[PDB]
Amino acid sequence: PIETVPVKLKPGMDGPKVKQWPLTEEKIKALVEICTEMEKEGKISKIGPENPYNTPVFAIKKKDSTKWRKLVDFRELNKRTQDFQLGIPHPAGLKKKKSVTVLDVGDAYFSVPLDEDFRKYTAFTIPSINNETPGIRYQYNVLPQGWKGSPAIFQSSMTKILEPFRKQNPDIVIYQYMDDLCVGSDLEIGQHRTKIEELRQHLLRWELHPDKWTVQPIVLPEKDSWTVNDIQKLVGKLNWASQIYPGIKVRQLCKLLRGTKALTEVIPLTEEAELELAENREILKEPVHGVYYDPSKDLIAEIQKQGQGQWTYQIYQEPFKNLKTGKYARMRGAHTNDVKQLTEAVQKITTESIVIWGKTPKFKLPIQKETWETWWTEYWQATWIPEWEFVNTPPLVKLWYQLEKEPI
Amino acid sequence: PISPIETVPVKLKPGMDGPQWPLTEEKIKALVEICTEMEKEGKISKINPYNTPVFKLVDFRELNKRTQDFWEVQLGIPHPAGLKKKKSVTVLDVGDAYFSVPLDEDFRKYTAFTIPSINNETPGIRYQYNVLPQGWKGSPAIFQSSMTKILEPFRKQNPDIVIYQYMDDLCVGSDLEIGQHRTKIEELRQHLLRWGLTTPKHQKEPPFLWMGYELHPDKWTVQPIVLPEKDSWTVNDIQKLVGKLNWASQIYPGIKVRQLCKLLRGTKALTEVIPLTEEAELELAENREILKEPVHGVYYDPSKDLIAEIQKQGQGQWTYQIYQEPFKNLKTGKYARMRGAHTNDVKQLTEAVQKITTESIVIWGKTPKFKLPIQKETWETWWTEYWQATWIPEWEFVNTPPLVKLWYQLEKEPIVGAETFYVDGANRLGKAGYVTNRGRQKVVTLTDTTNQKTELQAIYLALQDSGLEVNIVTDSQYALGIIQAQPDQSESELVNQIIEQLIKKEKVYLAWVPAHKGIGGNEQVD
Repeated sequence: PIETVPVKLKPGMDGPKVKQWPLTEEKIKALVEICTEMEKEGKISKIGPENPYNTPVFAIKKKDSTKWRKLVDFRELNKRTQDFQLGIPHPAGLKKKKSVTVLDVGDAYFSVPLDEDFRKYTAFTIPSINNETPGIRYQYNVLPQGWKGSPAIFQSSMTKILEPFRKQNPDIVIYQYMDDLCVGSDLEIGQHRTKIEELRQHLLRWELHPDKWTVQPIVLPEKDSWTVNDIQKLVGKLNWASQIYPGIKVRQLCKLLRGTKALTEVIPLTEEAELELAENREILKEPVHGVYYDPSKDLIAEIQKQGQGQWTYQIYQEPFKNLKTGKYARMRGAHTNDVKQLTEAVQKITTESIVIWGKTPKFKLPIQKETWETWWTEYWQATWIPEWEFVNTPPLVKLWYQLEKEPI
Repeated sequence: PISPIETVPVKLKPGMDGPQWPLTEEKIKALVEICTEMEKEGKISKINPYNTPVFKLVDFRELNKRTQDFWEVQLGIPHPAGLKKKKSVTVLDVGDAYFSVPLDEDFRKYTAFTIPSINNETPGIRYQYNVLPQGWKGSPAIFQSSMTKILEPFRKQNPDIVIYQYMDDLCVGSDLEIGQHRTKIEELRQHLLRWGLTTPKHQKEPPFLWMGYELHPDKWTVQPIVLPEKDSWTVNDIQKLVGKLNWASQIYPGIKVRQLCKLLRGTKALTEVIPLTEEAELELAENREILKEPVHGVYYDPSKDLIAEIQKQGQGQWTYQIYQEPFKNLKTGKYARMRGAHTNDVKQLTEAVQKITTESIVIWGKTPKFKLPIQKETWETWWTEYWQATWIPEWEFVNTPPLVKLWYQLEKEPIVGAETFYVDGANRLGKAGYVTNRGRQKVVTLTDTTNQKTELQAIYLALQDSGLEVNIVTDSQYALGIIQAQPDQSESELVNQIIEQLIKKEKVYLAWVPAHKGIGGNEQVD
């Protein structure tokens, strides 16, 4: 119980009162077990009905988490917490690094008290199956993991804790987003992992490859003989691409299409169209010019389902002006689980959204809210949780980005 | 009467202030007598600028407006099938116990009210409560929480004794033997009495009234709610009838209300008397037979897992039944569906599963293993290709038709040899037709349409006038997606039309190209 800074909410705003979604028994178990300890360890303490706030609570199983980890959804709260200055700046370098490693340090926060006047808002509730009893509701006396105010207040101490290593190795970058720590260096496999360990040591005592993430290009089909359909489809994508590259020309082709021919019908290419493609192929070899990140604007991340386990995504702030584009292939075993793949993707994207810009993008998910809400947590493995909205993939956005590095 | 329980702090709504009708000499006398009593029992206290109108009844309507908000009392009710069969199950009615819980001294002030005098402008008698006031906002909310603590120890003391809280109710089950169980209820009552929580003289008994449900010992039956038979049916009446009728369709699979609903068409007032049609008299009668019949169910036995099997009562009409032992159902239900703007059965099958899955998780904290009307290839063929993230937990295919399947499947590539129809339609009336590669051609003038309809009809006709295999190229992105989503039911008749026709073919390849562009064929219709 050192001292607490008097944090408050953004003017006018009020504490979250979010529904506690339905939970599996086991999860409940874990939670309850978990929560009792923390209770007796003074971290948290039961509250009454006089506390009308609430935040969702789930339970997850990270990599080695063969036991359940408690996870809270302070997103709503986070949104209502007065901004902060003591907030960590973005070292535009870790992106350029050879390899990165993420570290869960939320634990750190428990050792720091939370203003007695704010605690009411951290209210969360453990529900009982079939409503046998009301839920078990607590509060936080310390800095809760998953809350923004935390890494902010525990900033002064995070520096102190790190400089002896930071100051030590300045050829390695350490970035802290929320509960996490992104650690990057160019040292080879063993030489990195070992240093990490040293770092783990330092902390107890108290992987990524951002280089290989190539924002993929678009590649047009290239058969030796062309059909009416073949053109038509091609032309369609090009006519679309024009929204990114206006130089894309589809005239010398739309010619090859006049007359009411069987789609199956074969058509020979004019040397102009022959060039027109050539010219379009070249325009497509590079990302549209004039794309710069605007930290003042929100980062949007859209995802399309290309099927057969494939998924494409584009992070952008202003439409057609992509900061990055990518494909993602389902994880081993995840076969029969669309939801898993998506939840996996999402993470792997918010991953880079952080490395690169040090902030989470708002997602546009091709899935039904009900479906997603029923199962994501079942495969979520992060301390953070981005923002989302569900959508209806336009058939063309999908057809185009399907054309990316649909490899060789 | 009174309790030694840690009162809870109550504040007024953010920056607000605390809140008498003239009465009969008779209503005064009566109300004064009541209060002197209510006073002595140690409940109220003579005394303050506030006042609430006493009618005995007290109108806190205003107080409550000015009272803070509490944690949501949770209007989510435990469902019989979620009860774990128990050797014994006593049920205590706690109810009046809230008048036993102390009120946050500070707050008490607001509760103030007045008792009229005959000679008005003569001090009537003023009071205020010292414990949770029936009618007050936080009462329920608070009393619960209190109880919860008062049990807590005890619930740990004896683990095999299972308790359920619910308003003025306290269902207590256990696997203890009769007298053995008996005595435990005895200790609980005391524990509660050791705090001011007094319990009955009129002890409740075994067949239980779970609003609608009849909770028996190790099973539950449905207390058949009857159909007010008469020969003078008001509107109100035929509605209320459909109300109970629908409630029924759930645990009684077979109830139908199509023709009873029809009776509602055009109605001009609630009191209107609508003569039932012949089909009305029949349906409404064949429904009196079902309802007579009683239905029993079992309870959750964690020892054996959960299983849910579903079926299609009609397009987008689903019936499910959850059970641990075959024919020994835990619960059953029906999902009459929306008839969305543009759906399909497999998708729909999916949403059925999804709710079940959630419903279960509440009731049991676990999700059921699924038995379903679909070939695994069908599922497979569909979900791996649909544009949307979709999923069904663990399941098995049950072959008890009608089976849900893919009414049709557009081709992946153009059909060779099959005919090709370049279609197009188009002002705030219109036209739409086609021109195949092999000569054929049409067009049609439409009176009263919109761009959409036309386009569609375009494609519609294209399908009318073609063989079992057709190649159709169009430029309506809207039409495209809709169809490319291969839906087997919609809001649009026209769309419905197309689906009909689509099904009709042996092979259909839809192609789409950008409009206005010089795209040949496309520029002819244009």
